[PDB]
Amino acid sequence: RPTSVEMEPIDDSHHLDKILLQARELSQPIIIDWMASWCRKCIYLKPKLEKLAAEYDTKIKFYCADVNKVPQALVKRGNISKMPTIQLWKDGEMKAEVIGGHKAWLVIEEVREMIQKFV
Repeated sequence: RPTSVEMEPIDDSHHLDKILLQARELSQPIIIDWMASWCRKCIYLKPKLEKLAAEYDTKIKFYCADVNKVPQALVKRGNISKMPTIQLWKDGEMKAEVIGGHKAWLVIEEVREMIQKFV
């Protein structure tokens, strides 16, 4: 098992479609970290999300999307209004989310609670 797993960037809406089709084949959820590079809490959360991703290696794939870099159509799929927003998707749709803007460890514990409900 790795100690940290890097989040995979989502390129566009078509990539999200392929990601969700792959997740459906495996009967697994996915996590998407919707972030911005100017957002201090997003940046500080990254290493802690990568350690959490390693805990779920082979069980849940973790992705990220930079809301200023990706196409607007992809951001609309997420229905994002604040960053960081950590969403759990399963069966082709967003099932639940966590909004950051707190200390990173505490965001992770809330994300873990969300994961445990749906995995």
